Amino acid sequence: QPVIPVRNIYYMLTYAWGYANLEAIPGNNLLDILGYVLNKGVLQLSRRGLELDYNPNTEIIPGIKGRIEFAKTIRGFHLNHGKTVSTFDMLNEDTLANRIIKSTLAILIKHEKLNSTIRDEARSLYRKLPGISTLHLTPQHFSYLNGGKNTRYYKFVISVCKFIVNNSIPGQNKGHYRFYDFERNEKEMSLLYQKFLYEFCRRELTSANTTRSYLKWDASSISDQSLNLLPRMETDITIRSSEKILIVDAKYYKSIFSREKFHSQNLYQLMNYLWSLKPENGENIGGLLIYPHVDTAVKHRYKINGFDIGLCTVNLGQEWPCIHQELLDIFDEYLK
Amino acid sequence: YCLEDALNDLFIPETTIETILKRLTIKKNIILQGPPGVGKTFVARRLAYLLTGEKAPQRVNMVQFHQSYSYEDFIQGYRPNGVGFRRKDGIFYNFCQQAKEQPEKKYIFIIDEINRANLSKVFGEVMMLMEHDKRGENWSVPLTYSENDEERFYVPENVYIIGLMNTADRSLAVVDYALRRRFSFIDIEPGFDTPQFRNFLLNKKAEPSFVESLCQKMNELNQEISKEATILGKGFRIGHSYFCCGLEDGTSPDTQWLNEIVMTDIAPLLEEYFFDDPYKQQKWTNKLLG
Amino acid sequence: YCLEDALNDLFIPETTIETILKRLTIKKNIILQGPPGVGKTFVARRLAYLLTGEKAPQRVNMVQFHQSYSYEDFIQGYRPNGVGFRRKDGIFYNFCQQAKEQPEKKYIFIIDEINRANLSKVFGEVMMLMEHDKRGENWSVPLTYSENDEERFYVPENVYIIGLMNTADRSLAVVDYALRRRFSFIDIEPGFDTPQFRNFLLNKKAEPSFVESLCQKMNELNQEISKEATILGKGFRIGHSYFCCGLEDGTSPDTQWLNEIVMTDIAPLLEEYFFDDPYKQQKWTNKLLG
Amino acid sequence: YCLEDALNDLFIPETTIETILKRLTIKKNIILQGPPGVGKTFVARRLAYLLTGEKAPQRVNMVQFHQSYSYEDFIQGYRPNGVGFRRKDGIFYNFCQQAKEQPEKKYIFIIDEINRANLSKVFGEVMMLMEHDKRGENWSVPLTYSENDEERFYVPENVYIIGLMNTADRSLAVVDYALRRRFSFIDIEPGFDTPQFRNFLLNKKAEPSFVESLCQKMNELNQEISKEATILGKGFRIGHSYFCCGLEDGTSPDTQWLNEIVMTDIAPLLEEYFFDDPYKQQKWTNKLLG
Amino acid sequence: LNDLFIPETTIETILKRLTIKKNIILQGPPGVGKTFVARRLAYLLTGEKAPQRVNMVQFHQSYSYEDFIQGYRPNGVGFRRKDGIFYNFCQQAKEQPEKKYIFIIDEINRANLSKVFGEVMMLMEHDKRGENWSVPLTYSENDEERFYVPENVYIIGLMNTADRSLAVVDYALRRRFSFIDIEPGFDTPQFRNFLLNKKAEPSFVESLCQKMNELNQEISKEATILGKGFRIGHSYFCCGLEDGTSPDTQWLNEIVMTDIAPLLEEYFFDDPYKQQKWTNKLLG
Amino acid sequence: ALNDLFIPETTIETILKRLTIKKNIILQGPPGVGKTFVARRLAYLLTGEKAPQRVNMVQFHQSYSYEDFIQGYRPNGVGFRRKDGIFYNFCQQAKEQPEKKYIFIIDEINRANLSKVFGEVMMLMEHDKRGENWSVPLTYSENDEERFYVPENVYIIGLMNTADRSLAVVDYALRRRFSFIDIEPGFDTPQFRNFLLNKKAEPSFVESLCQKMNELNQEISKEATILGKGFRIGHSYFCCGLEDGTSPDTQWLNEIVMTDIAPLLEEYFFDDPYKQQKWTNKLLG
Ligand SMILES: Nc1nc2c(ncn2[C@@H]2O[C@H](COP(=O)(O)OP(=O)(O)NP(=O)(O)O)[C@@H](O)[C@H]2O)c(=O)[nH]1
Ligand SMILES: Nc1nc2c(ncn2[C@@H]2O[C@H](COP(=O)(O)OP(=O)(O)NP(=O)(O)O)[C@@H](O)[C@H]2O)c(=O)[nH]1
Ligand SMILES: Nc1nc2c(ncn2[C@@H]2O[C@H](COP(=O)(O)OP(=O)(O)NP(=O)(O)O)[C@@H](O)[C@H]2O)c(=O)[nH]1
Ligand SMILES: Nc1nc2c(ncn2[C@@H]2O[C@H](COP(=O)(O)OP(=O)(O)O)[C@@H](O)[C@H]2O)c(=O)[nH]1
Ligand SMILES: Nc1nc2c(ncn2[C@@H]2O[C@H](COP(=O)(O)OP(=O)(O)O)[C@@H](O)[C@H]2O)c(=O)[nH]1
Ligand SMILES: [Mg+2]
Ligand SMILES: [Mg+2]
Ligand SMILES: [Mg+2]
Repeated sequence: QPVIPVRNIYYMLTYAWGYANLEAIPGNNLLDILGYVLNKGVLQLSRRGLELDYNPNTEIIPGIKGRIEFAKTIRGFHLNHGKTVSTFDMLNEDTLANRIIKSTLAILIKHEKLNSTIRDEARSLYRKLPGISTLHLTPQHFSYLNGGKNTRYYKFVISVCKFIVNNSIPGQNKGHYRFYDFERNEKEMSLLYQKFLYEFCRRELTSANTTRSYLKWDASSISDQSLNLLPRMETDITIRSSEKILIVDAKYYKSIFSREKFHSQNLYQLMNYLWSLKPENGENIGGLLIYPHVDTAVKHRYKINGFDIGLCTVNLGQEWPCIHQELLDIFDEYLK
Repeated sequence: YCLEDALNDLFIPETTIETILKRLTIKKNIILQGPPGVGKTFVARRLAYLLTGEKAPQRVNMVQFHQSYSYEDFIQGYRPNGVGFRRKDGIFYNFCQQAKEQPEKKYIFIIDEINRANLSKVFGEVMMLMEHDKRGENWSVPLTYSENDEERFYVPENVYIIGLMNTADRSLAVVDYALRRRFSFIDIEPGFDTPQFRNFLLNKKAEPSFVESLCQKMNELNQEISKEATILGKGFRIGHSYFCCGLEDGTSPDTQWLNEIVMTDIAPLLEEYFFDDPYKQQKWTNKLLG
Repeated sequence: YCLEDALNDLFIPETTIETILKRLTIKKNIILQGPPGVGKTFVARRLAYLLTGEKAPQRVNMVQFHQSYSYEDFIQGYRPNGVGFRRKDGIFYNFCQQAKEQPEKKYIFIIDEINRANLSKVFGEVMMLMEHDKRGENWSVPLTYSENDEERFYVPENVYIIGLMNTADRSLAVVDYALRRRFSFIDIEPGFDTPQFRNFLLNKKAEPSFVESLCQKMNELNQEISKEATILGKGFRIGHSYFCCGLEDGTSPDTQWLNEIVMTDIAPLLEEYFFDDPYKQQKWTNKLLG
Repeated sequence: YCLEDALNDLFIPETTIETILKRLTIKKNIILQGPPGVGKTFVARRLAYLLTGEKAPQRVNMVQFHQSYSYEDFIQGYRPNGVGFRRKDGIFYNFCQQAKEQPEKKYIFIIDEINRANLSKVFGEVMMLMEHDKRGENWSVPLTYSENDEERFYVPENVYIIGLMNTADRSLAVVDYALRRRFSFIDIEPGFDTPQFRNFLLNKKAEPSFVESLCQKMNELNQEISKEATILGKGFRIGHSYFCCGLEDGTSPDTQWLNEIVMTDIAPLLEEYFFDDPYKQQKWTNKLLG
Repeated sequence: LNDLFIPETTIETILKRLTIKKNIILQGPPGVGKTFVARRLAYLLTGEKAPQRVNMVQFHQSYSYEDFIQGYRPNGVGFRRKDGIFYNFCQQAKEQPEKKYIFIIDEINRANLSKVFGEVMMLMEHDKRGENWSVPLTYSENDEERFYVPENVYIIGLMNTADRSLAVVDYALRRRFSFIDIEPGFDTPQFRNFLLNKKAEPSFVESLCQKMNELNQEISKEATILGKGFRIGHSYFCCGLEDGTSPDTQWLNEIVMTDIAPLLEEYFFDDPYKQQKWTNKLLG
Repeated sequence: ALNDLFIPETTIETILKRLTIKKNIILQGPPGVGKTFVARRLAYLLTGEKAPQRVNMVQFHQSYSYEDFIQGYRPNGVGFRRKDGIFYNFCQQAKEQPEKKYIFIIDEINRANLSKVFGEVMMLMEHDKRGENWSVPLTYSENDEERFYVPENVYIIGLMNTADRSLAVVDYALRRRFSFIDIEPGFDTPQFRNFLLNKKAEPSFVESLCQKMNELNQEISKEATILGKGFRIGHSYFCCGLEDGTSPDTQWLNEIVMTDIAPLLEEYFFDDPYKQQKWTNKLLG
């Protein structure tokens, strides 16, 4: 049952979310890492100042505040008991974004398997935010916040809040929670990998242009021009440069972690992407298969059907900088 | 009044201007969405004289929505008189009555920064009636504060409405999809690429190299801005209004003037825009000066 | 009032209008639930004349709800005089009284944008009377502002209530509890894949292949939106009324006419819908242009 | 009034002041952004008399914004005279009427802590009007509470607006970028390493070594603060006012005097700026004293 | 200056700081006599025990600018503009310039201090006091009528340091206020001398300070969560012994379970064992 | 007023003991079980007289207020006049006849906010704190001496609808005082059948109908966390509509299936129509 050290995933999640010292914490497991980011992350915000959104308030008060609503006043006859219905803007920190932080912290404490200090420190924070009201979180709450009015820093911790709630399962007790075994499932780990690269390549490969490209089948059918039944095909990433184009397909498989047979079923998808894609520039066409391995990294090249294709691996579990060096080394070879 | 008079100084292409009148005359309600500094307020007063065909202010009405506008303000509301309250006809209701005095001559109501206010609250009854199809006596409706004696308020056919919603504040964006169908949305570009922008500068004592250098750098920046959508979307890209004004005295444009702009206005804007790494700020700031 | 004049132009199947008339005679409190641009407001005006069988305005009344709408205006309330407060019989109260005179003749009350105001705040006490079973003088009640208990108000059985609600907003996930029990919902499809919508297009000098190509796209696109539930439900999908408009001139349908519609209405709407995935906007917009 | 009267006691360089007066005559709206304790309030009354050139306080109005401030108070709104409510022309409206009487003489409005109040809500109609090229009767606008479209309010050309906004709080920032365009943003620094600040200290019988040592100390500290722009930008850095006042008695600035103020004021500040690091607090606190 | 349990140096520091700066915040945990110092201190600064000059108020989250300075509120006939206390209070000192009038604000941390003060957040500074810096208020009908802080007025702020709110931090207000910490003062003889002048046992007093200080040191151990601001005050011991009940361990045992244990629970929340330890440690 | 009630006899008897003790019951349950009907008849039973006047019924909504309920100041032609409410006036009648039992019916009580409506009186309406001793001056009372006291004769019945998904948590103030009572749909009961047997329904149609609804109601109750038990359909639809002497048969049944039951299934099953059609089919097929 071999897996990646948990700390390294957080780095990939960071690029996945598109935006610190982790050596200090002694808990290798993820929630210890993830909570310490948040627990420190909240405190980092408070230094600068949390978001305060003017919420208009229409209420019945004994006097003039802001703009009086003449209609609701006369209709309810509130003048007679010395009151008016007036609209004014109380400034609160009770916004959806901040409510989510507080509700997330409640979930974090309730998790049964967690560092005690992490749980101790967070309980302070929950008390330190009296005005904010607890909420029962759903993805629909996060859906409303896709507008992204908030600052760039807020979006990072909220992304963490999205990860925690979805990857939280009740355990021994009804109240308490237990963390999901994220590493074991390939699909979510794989979907992380594909998104990890797409945002990563934009950062480092300033030389090349990095875009996801939709592809269209060359087919025509007398039955339907739509071709809906045909598989929808959208590249994982395309990283185009003037001298050479390159398509990459990346996936996480358990079989490859064992140093035997090889799982390369994804390759079957790849040629059709090369085929359906036709470049106006006509500089070259290349493909790449990249997978995660634990122990070591090996690079091969192939000349299959007039295409220059590479199968390669990365030794996750080594260290983040050499991994960062290794990736830049990787794309340097093929992007030429 | 005619198109040649208005379009002398505008930096927007003719293409959109025809697109506006094509969409306007069929649909009668439109929205121009763009970042600040692209002449949204500037074009709007000029357009009104085109459709009327004459430079008349009476057939035009101009307002701004300030996140405190109310149905009492726009249409029908109750105001204190000296001792007791009275019912007051709002401004739009006041405008339509004049507008239906003559169907022949077109009447325009212009709302700057319309996106702010909760439009469902302001319009109320009017949200349905504004549509081109649902106009005239056929779709007459009685209002909330109308008298018990049946008296009905209908949008005249001659009326055309224009709104000017900036695209920077994301929160203040129209999410009333029922309302967003009533209006037609016209994207407006920054206006750098056009020669009509450039000729204005060359006419005002500008070097074509310095001019062509200026647009080259802005277009690079707006692409970097346009690339992101997480925080800074396509709409955030910088307008041309900063460069337009302040040269009337005879101050010719040069790197001194551009450097004053970059340090004073845009560079504060950039650090607020990015607020992640100064190096990206230091990069683009030096690029403009170079 | 012949059905042939009424129902020929309509795009909706004759199947659904029949069911609409069935439940409406039965329960008399009905809601048409669909996205904007499917003719919800359009059908409702015609249906009233169908049931009455004649074109009479008096027997049919129309209103649009909004946040300012209240019990005091709808039913009964006090309006200030120069100083004094005088009670005023409201619309719904006034409308029924006309219906009280003629119990045999069917009377219709049309309420657009009903979700915007809470029914309890406006109707209030009348939600007991409004229900189909609890109608008639047997269930008469004295009103909140009635001077004495002797004066009473009962919904005569003849009135039927129609409510037009749009499933385009996030708030409507929590549908008001009052609507579900007392009104009978009917869903209105966008209705692109219909002969009459096509037959309308073909009659206006349109190529069938260009028309049928369009129908595949709209049916295809709405499927993509309807598949989602988190952000955009089935109720958010596009209506059929962007395409109806703009043909009064006689201008034939073509990609030119279509391109104006997509760019000026449907493209920025998609930007709001698929904000997270800009490329998805490009994916569909280019598809629609083809 | 005269220029040299101000510059005697002013720590800011003249170059920034020249930049200030050049922009302000052009743009007519500005915002001064820096940490607290650098004389934003100090300069603002001084600068006004420079721009007018005459020491007239009647023409200057100075206000401090806050959360409970609105368009009703600022511009126009309905307020109680007594038994009967009246429309109360706000402070800014009254100020503009005074300036209209004397177009030649410049009239200045100074807003302290502008960043707090919801400026979009407060200014509203003014948000468009304030622009330097849109002032005058041509752009006169009817207000929310105006009886008719004919009653319209326009900013005079003479008016100059000055904004004071601290950069210590990132929660409260003028993120409304359209509003950001109207104001020309002028950064201000603490200005420790200046002659005029030191000459004031030396005038108060101070050691030149202690003075030059003092300036060197903070300059390093501010640069350390500016480094961690993610955590603390330049806007958070220490102002000079802690050191300025408190010597009115004639007390000479010995090291003991510095040791008293650091312990009482700057010491807890560093604890908050560095909540996580106790050692870093000890480092810089001890560094100044030793 | 006799029954006060805080050092003469701190009050000597305060009086010079207050006289110079004119605004101060006395911040410390509950039960350290913040109120009694300020009430005593104002009488010192005036020099006479005159209560009309001194007015005290206790802020709370719902307090507003409407209440403090100006506001529209109803008379019998209708609504009017009602001058809040501080406007009324400053007029009182404005009537009599010579004497020193004092205003005390308790539970200051809870409210949005910016919101209530508003206009005076600039004016309160010692240099900008006078007609020259006067400003028209929010609700002032005309610009001509203005409000200015008088020079004689002095403000004292009493702040609970055990309930920090990570909601709004204002470092500009911190410029207005000169912050002075207050220690509980168990070590001070003046607290002990009061009790030894109440027929306490010498060992009983000395062992008590050892007991409480060890608890106080533990609270200040983890600076992020808790600090000197959280640690225990002394004032619980002052009251309840003037009836005539001389000190004894039984008397302390009442206070520990009666008063301190919820505080311990609040501080050492979800850690009963630490409560049992530190609760029981004191009793022995 | 006790001749044919579809509810079992035990519950209606249990309530009578409960009501005479607690005096404040809440009847939960799905819509269409005659919550008003069972409550309305029970009111006559507790009195023992089929008299409407002693009984009063009002429907609460969120905008229902203290002013309507108890005391308000509505304007007359010239000036404002205090106007007695329903409950205030209601008690004045009951005070006349303490020997008799007076009953107040409150529909949709959870929907409205109880506190804003009742105000001061929420303390008194509890069974213990009743009588002249607990009399208090009202909020609008010009004179302190005039007071309002809840007499013992008054009994309060509340109807609350379980069906709504929007409902999340019951009001605290409600729970402390009232005794919640759950009414099952009782679709499978003799008295419901015997009424249907009196009408022209053969035993197979009865057994067919009773069997099918039990299976469907069981499905809704089965997914307890997903859907409350109170979502299960009631029986009132089958009661009404047969007063004309129409024979109940499968031909008649299919109308009610599509008209009333189908939208309710559509509302309850908002996710999968494929699941809905499976259950609609069994009712008829
Ligand atoms: N001469 C000239 N000036 C232009 C042109 N376009 C914009 N401007 C100038 O840019 C400035 C602002 O234009 P404006 O209409 O107010 O832009 P806006 O979108 O309404 N501003 P905002 O979004 O902030 O409300 C004015 O000086 C305007 O005349 C143009 O084409 N020619
Ligand atoms: N000729 C014709 N026009 C139709 C048909 N259906 C809709 N329309 C047109 O679509 C336009 C708007 O219809 P409408 O009823 O207002 O849609 P709505 O549901 O009320 N819109 P909303 O939900 O936003 O309020 C009108 O021109 C209407 O006549 C149709 O079947 N035939
Ligand atoms: N003597 C003298 N004092 C100065 C000078 N500059 C600033 N100060 C002093 O610093 C203090 C604050 O001035 P102020 O404008 O209010 O600073 P601020 O940045 O606006 N503070 P805040 O933002 O918190 O309101 C006063 O003591 C002021 O006199 C100066 O050049 N000379
Ligand atoms: N004699 C004397 N009494 C004190 C001292 N400190 C507090 N007290 C008394 O303790 C009681 C409560 O003080 P209080 O103001 O409520 O505590 P705090 O506000 O939290 O500081 C009052 O009787 C105070 O005078 C002190 O130092 N000396
Ligand atoms: N005879 C009889 N009628 C019933 C029975 N249950 C319900 N009804 C009738 O069903 C109809 C609706 O009752 P009700 O539940 O109050 O309607 P709701 O408001 O929709 O819940 C009324 O005519 C009731 O009297 C019953 O058990 N026996
Ligand atoms: Mg503008
Ligand atoms: Mg409609
Ligand atoms: Mg200042």
